[PDB]
Amino acid sequence: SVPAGAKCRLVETLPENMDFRSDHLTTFECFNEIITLAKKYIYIASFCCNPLSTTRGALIFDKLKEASEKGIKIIVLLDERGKRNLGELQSHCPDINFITVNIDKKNNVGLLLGCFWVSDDERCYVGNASFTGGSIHTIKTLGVYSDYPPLATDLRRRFDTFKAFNSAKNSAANLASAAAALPVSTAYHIKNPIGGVFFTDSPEHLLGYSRDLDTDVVIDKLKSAKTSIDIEHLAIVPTTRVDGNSYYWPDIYNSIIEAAINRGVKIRLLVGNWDKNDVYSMATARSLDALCVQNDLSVKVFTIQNNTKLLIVDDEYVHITSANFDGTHYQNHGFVSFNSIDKQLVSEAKKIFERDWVSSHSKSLKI
Amino acid sequence: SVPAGAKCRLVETLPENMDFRSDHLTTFECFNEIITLAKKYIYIASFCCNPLSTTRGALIFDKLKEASEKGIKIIVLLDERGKRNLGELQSHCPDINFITVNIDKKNNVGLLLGCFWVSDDERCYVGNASFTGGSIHTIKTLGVYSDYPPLATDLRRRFDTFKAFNSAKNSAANLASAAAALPVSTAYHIKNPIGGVFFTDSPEHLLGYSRDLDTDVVIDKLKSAKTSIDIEHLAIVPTTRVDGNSYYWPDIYNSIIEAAINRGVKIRLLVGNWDKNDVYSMATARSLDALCVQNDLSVKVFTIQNNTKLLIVDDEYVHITSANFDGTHYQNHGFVSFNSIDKQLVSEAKKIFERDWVSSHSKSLKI
Ligand SMILES: O=C(NN1C(=O)[C@@H]2[C@@H]3C=C[C@@H]([C@H]4C[C@@H]34)[C@@H]2C1=O)c1ccc(C(F)(F)F)cc1
Repeated sequence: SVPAGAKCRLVETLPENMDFRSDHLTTFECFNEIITLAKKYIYIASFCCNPLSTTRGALIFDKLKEASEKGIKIIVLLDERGKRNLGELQSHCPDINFITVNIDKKNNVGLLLGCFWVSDDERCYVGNASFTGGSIHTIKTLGVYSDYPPLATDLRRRFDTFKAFNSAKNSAANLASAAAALPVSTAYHIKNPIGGVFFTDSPEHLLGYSRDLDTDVVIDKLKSAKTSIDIEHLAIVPTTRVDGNSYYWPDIYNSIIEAAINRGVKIRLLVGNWDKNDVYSMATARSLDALCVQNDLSVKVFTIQNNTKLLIVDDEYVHITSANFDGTHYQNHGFVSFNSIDKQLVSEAKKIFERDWVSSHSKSLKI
Repeated sequence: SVPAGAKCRLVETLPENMDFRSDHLTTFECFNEIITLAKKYIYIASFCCNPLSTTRGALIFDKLKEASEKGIKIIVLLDERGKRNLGELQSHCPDINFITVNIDKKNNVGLLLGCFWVSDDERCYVGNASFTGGSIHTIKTLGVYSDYPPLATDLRRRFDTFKAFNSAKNSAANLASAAAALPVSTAYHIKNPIGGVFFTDSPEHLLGYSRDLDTDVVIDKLKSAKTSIDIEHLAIVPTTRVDGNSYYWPDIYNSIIEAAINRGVKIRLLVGNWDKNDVYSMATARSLDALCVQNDLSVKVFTIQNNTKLLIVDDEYVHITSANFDGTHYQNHGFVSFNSIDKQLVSEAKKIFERDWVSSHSKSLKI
């Protein structure tokens, strides 16, 4: 019988100089566990790789180095734009396979975030802690750890898809022939979750015929919200800038406002500070402020380094990812999002949002 | 051979105390022509009927009264909410058939605007001049007159649909049986225009299987705009208030911003003033203002009484209607919109927008 919640527990980076506390497994403890228990492989994917920037990051890197010397197959996927550290990394760990990835050779916009560890087809982390010293030690992050092999194995299948986009030797990133020669498979999805858990995926051109596009799942859940929407992301601005040209994409932004105005949903947005000289973020803040007057919309801002990407709907659905709710991300970037409708796990996430909401690092939107 | 433009010419109400001038047929001249030439019927549809409020309105009413006494079948459709004047109207013209209409007995939101005259299946006016003294004399309006029978006859078919919703005697407004027993037909549409002209229709539940929903045509044209978008409407606010409850509907609002930010379209919005205490209109103005900074978006406001509803895209498409670009209208109200891609007619409309844009009644958006 499948265990409800698929053996998932929350994982946090709660830096010493911030006021957040919890009993959850820390990112540092979690990565140490995955490395300690590994017998065949450890596969890691994130945008940047920079473990040596903090004390705990370098400790994790040493344990990983030691594993690679005992015969563990260690593969680290990073985006071709996070490749500056590469020589430093390869000199530290000559037995680890560092692979740079370009998932968007057509337009050079899409980036690999993935942000997960999987090991031995039995254990995995997924969330928003990159393989950097900051995400392991000094930056607030949120993720999920599971030792349920069916779920871990499903996450490794995302690693198979991303590894195909290696920057070398015309296979699936430099050849459209063997890029269709990779079955982009998933065992679980929103129509067939495992113990209440499933992964959603991005972008659409890597989706294949069986995976769920995270854009569609997220927007549907926002539009289904009957009571409450809690979001902790870096920004909700319907505009992003790419190539020095602004790009308007209001799909999520509209879904939130629609829930508030048309359906009466209580919404709490905890988002990052913005540049007062960025007219598109000032304008967005001013509009959010006006909605706070006449609706049950509330907005608070943080200035701490914080990678948390969390969405909770109606206390029945939790979504934790590495992507930010904006158009550059949901139209282009390579990442995998954690979805669960397990009531217990959702309650733990809600307990984390309530904490962050009243933290001293969260200040009510003032305009 | 079908005459290009389908014999259409613009029609205007240019009040004496405003600075607008043109050589176009006036609403007063136009209505006098339709009445003078009528041999079988005159069918009129608008929200309110109140001719006696101005000198020219009452003159039109006298000519209409005189026609009804010579044997012309005169039918005037008005919404059940414009029925206060009815006793005054029926005492003035006992031989005119005044019919009140409720197109939305299900929810009591949708209103009849129609706003057109058709006569003898040969002549018609369509635009935003209601059958009121104000629209005929003291309020700026814009419309189209044609004496091309194929086009007039197509407009009369809209009158057939609306007349079915009479508030009396369970047929198509109080019975779902004989409401499906009315063929909702059109001869022309966007896929089959007559001389470059076609009508679009609203709302969707009166649409039948062959008419175009105005929402879809308008949004498609905005999304197709390659160069320019010129709009003169009463408001572009993505929120409207119905039943003392606000309703968010950003579809058109988004299409405009998308054209400006993503596609570089030069946009000029000439809209009505707003209540400074209406937070949703203040917020909308503030956002439009921010877009004026970084884009080729320009906004001017008028305070005159002005019913003009005009959209021009790329100097290749003109759209003149009685509905305002908002969600209450495009989801609920009964109206017919004039569409033309005739280059000559579009140039005349563009000449009118350029005039209004630099009129002294048009003041640049100041926030
Ligand atoms: O979203 C609204 N305004 N608004 C945009 O359209 C965005 C675009 C324009 C400026 C910035 C960014 C460039 C993108 C954003 C902004 O704040 C808004 C929503 C609801 C209401 C109402 F109060 F009516 F309910 C009014 C306004």
